[PDB]
Amino acid sequence: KNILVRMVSEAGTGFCFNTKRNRLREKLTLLHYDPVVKQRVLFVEKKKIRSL
Amino acid sequence: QKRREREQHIAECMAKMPQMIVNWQQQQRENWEKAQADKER
Amino acid sequence: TVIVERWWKVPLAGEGRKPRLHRRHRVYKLVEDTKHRPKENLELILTQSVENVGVRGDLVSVKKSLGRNRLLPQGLAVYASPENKKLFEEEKLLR
Amino acid sequence: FPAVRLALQNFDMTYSVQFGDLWPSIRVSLLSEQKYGALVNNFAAWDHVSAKLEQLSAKDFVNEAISHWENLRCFTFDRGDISRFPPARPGSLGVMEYYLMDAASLLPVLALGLQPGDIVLDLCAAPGGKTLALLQTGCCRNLAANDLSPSRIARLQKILHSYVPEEIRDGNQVRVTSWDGRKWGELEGDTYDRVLVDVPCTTDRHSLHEEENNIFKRSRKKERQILPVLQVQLLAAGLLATKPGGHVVYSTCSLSHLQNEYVVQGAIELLANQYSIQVQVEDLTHFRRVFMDTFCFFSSCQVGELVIPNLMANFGPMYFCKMRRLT
Amino acid sequence: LTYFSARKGKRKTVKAVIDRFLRLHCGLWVRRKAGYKKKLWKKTPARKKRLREFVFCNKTQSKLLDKMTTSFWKRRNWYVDDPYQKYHDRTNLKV
Amino acid sequence: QDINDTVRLLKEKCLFTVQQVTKILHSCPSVLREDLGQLEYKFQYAYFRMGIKHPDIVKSEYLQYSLTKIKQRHIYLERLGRYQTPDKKGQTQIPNPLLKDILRVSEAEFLARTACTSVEEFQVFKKLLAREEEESE
RNA sequence: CCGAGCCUGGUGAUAGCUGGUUGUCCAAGAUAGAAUCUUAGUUCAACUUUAAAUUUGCCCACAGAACCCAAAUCCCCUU
RNA sequence: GCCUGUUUACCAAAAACAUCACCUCUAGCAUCACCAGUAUUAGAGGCACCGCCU
RNA sequence: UUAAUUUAUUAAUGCAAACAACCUGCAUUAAAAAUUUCGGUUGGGGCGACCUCGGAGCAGAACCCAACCUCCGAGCAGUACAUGCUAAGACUUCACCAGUCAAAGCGAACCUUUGAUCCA
Ligand SMILES: [Mg+2]
Ligand SMILES: [Mg+2]
Ligand SMILES: [Mg+2]
Ligand SMILES: [Mg+2]
Ligand SMILES: [Mg+2]
Ligand SMILES: [Mg+2]
Ligand SMILES: [Mg+2]
Ligand SMILES: [Mg+2]
Ligand SMILES: [Mg+2]
Ligand SMILES: [Mg+2]
Ligand SMILES: [Mg+2]
Ligand SMILES: [Mg+2]
Repeated sequence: KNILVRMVSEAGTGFCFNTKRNRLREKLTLLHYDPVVKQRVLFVEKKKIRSL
Repeated sequence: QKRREREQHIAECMAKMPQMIVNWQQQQRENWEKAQADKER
Repeated sequence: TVIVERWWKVPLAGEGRKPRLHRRHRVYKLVEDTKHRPKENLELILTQSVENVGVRGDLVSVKKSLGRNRLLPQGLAVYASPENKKLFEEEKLLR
Repeated sequence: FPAVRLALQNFDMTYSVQFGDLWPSIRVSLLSEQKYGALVNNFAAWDHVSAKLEQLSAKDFVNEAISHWENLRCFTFDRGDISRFPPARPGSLGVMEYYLMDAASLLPVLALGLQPGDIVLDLCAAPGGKTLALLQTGCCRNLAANDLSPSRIARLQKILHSYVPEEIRDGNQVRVTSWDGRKWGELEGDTYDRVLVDVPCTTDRHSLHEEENNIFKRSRKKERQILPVLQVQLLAAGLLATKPGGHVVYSTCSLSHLQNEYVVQGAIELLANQYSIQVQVEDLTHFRRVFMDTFCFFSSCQVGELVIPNLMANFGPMYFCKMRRLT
Repeated sequence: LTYFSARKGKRKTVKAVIDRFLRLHCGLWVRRKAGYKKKLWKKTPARKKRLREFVFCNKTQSKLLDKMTTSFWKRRNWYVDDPYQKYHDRTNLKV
Repeated sequence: QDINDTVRLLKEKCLFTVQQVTKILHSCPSVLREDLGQLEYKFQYAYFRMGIKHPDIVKSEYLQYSLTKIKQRHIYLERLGRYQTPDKKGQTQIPNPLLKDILRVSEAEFLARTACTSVEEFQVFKKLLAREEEESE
């Protein structure tokens, strides 16, 4: 199944956004727009929010 | 103090950011190249 | 002692008025039972030599059970009141 | 009355008579856990995954079978061993390294005799398993798979996205339709060279496992009763679609002699009278001896091969019959 | 609601209304959209934008809320930096 | 307290007569060592799932045997179909094998006469049942 | 007058149920969707009544409204 | 249905309830019942006198 | 009663409290109880099935509708991680709740199946 995860910005900001990834799939690292920084920055998966 | 701590941490991370992005993209591309190499066998 | 607390807050009564209690104000939760508190010690001044405690005129922290059951009832010790402390201080300085 | 208990009652009243003294062993094997084989994805790092499984101590029973029988690689543990396979994970190439599937749901594929450059049909087989096994056979073979159920077709699409790469999946090499197998005989005829007809069955093990949509529930009595007619019609349609001299494999996940031998015999009769087409049942006794090490087979079955579940190898049930259309 | 309280004889306010709706003095009621904080990960950006909005109530909804609140909640409030100060009055309205 | 609660579990929550309790204690005092809860589970396994009654549970020292062994043999028999839980009427289609034939005998005769199966199959079933119990708990 | 006595009180219990609801005269006044532990009820809508503000409202001739492959309906210049 | 008895005062007197007989379970004991008793006792439940064949 | 909620009370234990008895408090397990409920559709009952949403029949030509009913599938999957932010004007499952579309603008790049409030 899929799990909702909290991608947390690697830019030092507290900005986090939620994505969906397969449980069997590896932890996610993804480029995403940082509104506070106003630039695309890397985000890393921190913790599993739920299992959907 | 909290505001300046946030500002300096953001500045440091921004300084590291382009290198990190380039390294991550290079890692993705090299993983793809390894996949094609495995396809070649 | 059982110490209880209202679940439901009582509305303020005022200055000279008395609070008006309703059915919901009789619902209590036990916040503590004092009997389950850790035991403390009683301060006493000895009057006669007693084994493993002291000799005479020395302030001693004894278990409340011993102080109230053996020392005080038998006269072997007296309460560490300011008056008793002063009297035994005068005894010490007169010896 | 749970449908699981109803299925147990029916199996006790029928398969006991069918199997005599082997019924207790079959019953305990069914009621115990199922042994899963690991079919490596030919579209991934097959050598690396095979080495990993061999480290996990599984052996490719398929590998040391074709030598005597005469690309598929399914690793299964030795007899008696109950070790589980690690859950499948995406590979380096971006596809799932292996599929954890019933090893018995692979003998129909290996018995169909997939020759290079042969057109392949999956008449109704759309739960995965056999379909993915057929796909992971060669890069020069065209296959079309059909099933009435849109949900099962979507399940096929999901597993194909997981295992088959986009390059192979998008091309005409794979053709996924959702029409009716019964009307397939009129949609096409004498078109396919190798056909696999995995009719809906009582799926005895899953019937005893899962209460949901159990075929033995009181609601689905009509479906369970019309199952023989549907199976005969589907097998006849497959024999019609296959070319003269072509090969079909009738497959079932049931122990029922009714659904195993009477189905093929009635299909032969109906398609030789209503259509005057002759079909010959090919022997698979060599197949039985080849795979005796990995599976336990019921010998009293006159036509076809029945892999029965055993505690040593809890791989059944699986009945498969190879049929060559002589006309 | 309570039309005549047992202690004062006054009409009472349904506090569920106060916890949920803002009354603009002209007679408009503002509210949030239901589900605006629920399962945002499965909602489209347009739907989320619609849900994040402050929304006016019907005439009949407004009448119901007016009945369910007392006149205290319908007074002029001159808050210091009220974000709704401009919205408290209607302009260029014909009938 | 341990002895008293064992006896009280045997009498109240298990409905054993005083004489039956004395007989159990006399035959196998390991019951006292065995913890509560586990003992109740063993007794209810004998009573409900196995369909055994107090006189038989006392006669054949069922409480002496280990719960793991009891389940290993009983579930094997049941899945083989040679053992059937008695119905609401307390009847079965086929008479069940006796508790002496199930638990008292060794594995050899147990698999040769009662189960009529193979030792290898029994070992595989035992490992499978161990996995099932571990996963359940 | 006991599947749970009798009396008093809480008590003017509660009743989406039944029954009843008293001068004269005039006027406007009709079947209708949704939700509901809901279909013996209710709330919203529709209709209805009163008062008020304002300007268009109804009818409709053309023109116009889909491919797959009938009767009519919608819409609105005039009138 | 063993029997004599009992029961729905006011539509049922019975095959129902009780009953001797038997069985099962519980209890090792004092100053308010049981009981001023003590296992041949006491309390509870079942069954149906009895007698035979297994 | 193997419906839900309790264990105030007794009875056992356990831990504290008072120095074994007795007693207080807090727990756990029981006994005895106590309080409360009985969704909807289908001549009734048994066994059912269904209850929300979406697609098709089922409505020939705006909409709405043949409820009851027939078949199918969804409680998602894949993709992207601007698949962002804002904002005129509109639609709407005949109420509301909810649900849709969207110009212009800003910013990055250069989409195809459900559930409110409270409470955490
Ligand atoms: Mg005052
Ligand atoms: Mg009277
Ligand atoms: Mg009244
Ligand atoms: Mg009139
Ligand atoms: Mg409700
Ligand atoms: Mg009603
Ligand atoms: Mg008589
Ligand atoms: Mg008489
Ligand atoms: Mg009478
Ligand atoms: Mg009479
Ligand atoms: Mg429809
Ligand atoms: Mg609308």
